[PDB]
Amino acid sequence: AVDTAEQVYISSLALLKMLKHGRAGVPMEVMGLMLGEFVDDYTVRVIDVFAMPQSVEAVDPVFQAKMLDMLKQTGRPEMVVGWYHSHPGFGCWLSGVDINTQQSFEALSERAVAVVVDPIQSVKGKVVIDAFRLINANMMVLGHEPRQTTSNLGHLNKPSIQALIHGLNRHYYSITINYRKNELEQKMLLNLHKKSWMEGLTLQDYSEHCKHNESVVKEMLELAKNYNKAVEEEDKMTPEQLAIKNVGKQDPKRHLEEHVDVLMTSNIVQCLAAMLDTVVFK
Amino acid sequence: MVLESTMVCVDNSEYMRNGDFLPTRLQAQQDAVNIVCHSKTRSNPENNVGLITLANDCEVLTTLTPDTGRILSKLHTVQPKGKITFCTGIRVAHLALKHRQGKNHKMRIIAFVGSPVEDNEKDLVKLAKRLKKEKVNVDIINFGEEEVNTEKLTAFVNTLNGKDGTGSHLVTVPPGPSLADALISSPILAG
Amino acid sequence: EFLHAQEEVKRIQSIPLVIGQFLEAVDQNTAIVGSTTGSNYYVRILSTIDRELLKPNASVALHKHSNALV
Amino acid sequence: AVQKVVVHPLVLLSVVDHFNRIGKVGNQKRVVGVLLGSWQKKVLDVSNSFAVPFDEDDKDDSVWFLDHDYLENMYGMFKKVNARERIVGWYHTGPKLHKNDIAINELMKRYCPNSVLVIIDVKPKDLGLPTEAYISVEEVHDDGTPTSKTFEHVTSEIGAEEAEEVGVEHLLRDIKDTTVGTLSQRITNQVHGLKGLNSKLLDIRSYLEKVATGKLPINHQIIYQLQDVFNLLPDVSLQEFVKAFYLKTNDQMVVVYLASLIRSVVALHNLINNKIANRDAEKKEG
Amino acid sequence: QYEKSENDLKALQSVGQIVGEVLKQLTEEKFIVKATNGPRYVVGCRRQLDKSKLKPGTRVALDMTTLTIMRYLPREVDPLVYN
Ligand SMILES: [Zn+2]
Repeated sequence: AVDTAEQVYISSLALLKMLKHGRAGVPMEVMGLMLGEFVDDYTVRVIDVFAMPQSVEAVDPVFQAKMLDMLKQTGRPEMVVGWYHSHPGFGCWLSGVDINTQQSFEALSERAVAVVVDPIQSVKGKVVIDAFRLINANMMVLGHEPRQTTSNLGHLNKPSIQALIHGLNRHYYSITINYRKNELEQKMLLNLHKKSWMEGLTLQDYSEHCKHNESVVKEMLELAKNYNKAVEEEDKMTPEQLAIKNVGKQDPKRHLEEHVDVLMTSNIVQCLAAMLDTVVFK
Repeated sequence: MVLESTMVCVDNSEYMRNGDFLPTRLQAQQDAVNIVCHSKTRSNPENNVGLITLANDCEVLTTLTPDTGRILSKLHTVQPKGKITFCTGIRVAHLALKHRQGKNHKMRIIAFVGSPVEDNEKDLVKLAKRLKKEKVNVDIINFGEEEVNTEKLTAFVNTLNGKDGTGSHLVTVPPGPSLADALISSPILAG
Repeated sequence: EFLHAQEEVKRIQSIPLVIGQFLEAVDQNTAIVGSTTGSNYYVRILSTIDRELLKPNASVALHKHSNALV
Repeated sequence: AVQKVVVHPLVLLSVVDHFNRIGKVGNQKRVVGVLLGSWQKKVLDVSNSFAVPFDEDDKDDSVWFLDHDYLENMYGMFKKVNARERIVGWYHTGPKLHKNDIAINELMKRYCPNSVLVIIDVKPKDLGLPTEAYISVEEVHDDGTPTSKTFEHVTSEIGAEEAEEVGVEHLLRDIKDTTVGTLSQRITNQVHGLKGLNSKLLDIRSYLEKVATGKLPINHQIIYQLQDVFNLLPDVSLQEFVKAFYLKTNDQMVVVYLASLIRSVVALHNLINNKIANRDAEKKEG
Repeated sequence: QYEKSENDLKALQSVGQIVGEVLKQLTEEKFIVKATNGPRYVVGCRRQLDKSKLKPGTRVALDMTTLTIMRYLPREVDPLVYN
């Protein structure tokens, strides 16, 4: 018996169920169960996620047994592997009671996993997901992980400061997480932002189109007005004092490319679709 | 104490609307439901009861469940109107019991048939061997005019438990509200 | 990759920042702001902000911990 | 009327997982679950969904089972956990909807005012928009149909939310994507559009040759309605329509001309800018 | 008496809140508020505060730690008046 370089296998539904639950209960720690499968001594796999009511102490486990039952009879039976909750705008660190449920859980199952989530620090590009694993204190001097591979040591990331200020190595150990993707969900997830041929065959309008070009050309004239004075101006001031006196209201040479780009991309497609609609049709 | 799942096929067809039984076939088959639900109740609370009709759109009024009070609530205002339908009754009772959460329970079925059926013996042999695959021993207690001496039903049963199976059985429908405790005096555990 | 870079910077705000006021800038990407917390500070700025939004002490936001013009 | 619906990306995955659940049978086991949505407007919103046990034989498609008990308990749990959510309809993983599919809606029209169906496609070989939904009506016909009952196509779309866009689009990093690709998404658009046109034409001609000869019903269903489709067919090249093009196309050509005009000069500035710094730093370097 | 003890048990874990006013609604979830004792902040409601009722000048209750709007309340109580 010894630790390893463990891996956290996920379920794509699990992530969304996380973020929607925590976001909906954003002003407080929202709790829930992590349901999955113990694939081996090395890696874990979560496939199902769900939560319960909380007014953090969960109420009647009669929801528990009936929930897992009806989840077994429809679909199949599975195994509870861990759990999760939120640290809204927090250091995604196991709170004092959060660790207090951990001696409760690891005593039940060995590889009981805590799951920290914050729907606050997560930007649309990247989410701040987290999960931890309690460690004993009796072995505070004795080694805890054999470290037989670089992956969970010098191959992952670097512990953050706001959670290292709480445990960072102590009272628990971090764990790596990845994403397994079925090809079935993968293909449909690939395509969810395309439209039908109607969109690709629309001709927006030439009254508001020509009205629009008539718009942008107008102020673009003024942008050229400013651009003449600015470019010819050229105080011999060194290439950085210009970069300190340009903060303000100064903006030639910037809008000029922009309006040209937009006026390009409009007129181009606007002509092209009209072309196709006549070549192809009749 | 045995594990099973009772599936009853009540008859709300038109031909149940008569008095070959003393009060009415509705009260007769209803009371037989009273004795079957108490029977399985006293046998094993783990066992579960589900009912089905034989009307145009044969209905699962109660999903297979150990409680019987719901079935008793369903028995009232049963509205025995329509036409007796058999081959789709054993079918809807057939594909239903594969939706069971508990699989140790043996798929059992009892049917209350009290209207003239129009089935075929090749149909009862196909359905019979189909009931050989899952071994759904069904004991039907007929309540009213069913067929010529319950023909195509002892053939259905024997073609169900062929080669000395004797698990399914066929009752009779000529005198009245047979005390099913007397009908299953010896076959009290398995009719 | 650069466009992926701009979006990932966005996590810094997350809303609860502070309401302060821009005061002045010393040089490129570093300025001074007097917060509504009564005190005044010397801070850096994000490269995302357009430099045309300055002048006459604009209403600005700042990080709680860092206290940077975001 | 509902006239359109907004389905979120959670569902269309919370169905795929369950098709995966009983997906071991392989041959055929139609996945049916409960659809959950919002009484938003005439337009309707769809947020949640869950499953329910369902089986059906091969012949005589009248033998199918939806556990009303399981539906009652599990939706009781989903109401206890979310009163904001509520039942709106249902779905099935059928690539093409079946003749049996009307009896299901007709069954559970008692829970929802109209339990709208939802057809999803696990394998949308078509690269268009999958997972379209219908809502049944009655269209009793001159023929003498006692109840001409058939579903109705209703436009739908994919929902969106701040958090779910976050988590999903962070998951989209596994593949490359040019969503900011200037004047590229358009070209892709007309490509996939014309592809849909050709697919539809090949389909309608497949049907049309079949009905034309040998064996197919020759009903008055479409046969002249699609003729009226031929009725429009604008005769592009004619007298004054030329004045439609040449009086505007050159207009947009003028704007494009000016844009290139300034773009060239702007590009020309950097030549002086760097040709100054190069040699001026060189001569001072030496 | 055991019932009273349970009452205090439940009463133990209730933390107060900050009192402030709503300056202006920046967006659907971005709000500009000011503490009564000084500076201002940018906050958000929870999900179901009925944000239509929030207007410039109203008074609201904020979370101490998360610092978000919870339970917008009526006008204030001016202790030179109740006496
Ligand atoms: Zn916590």
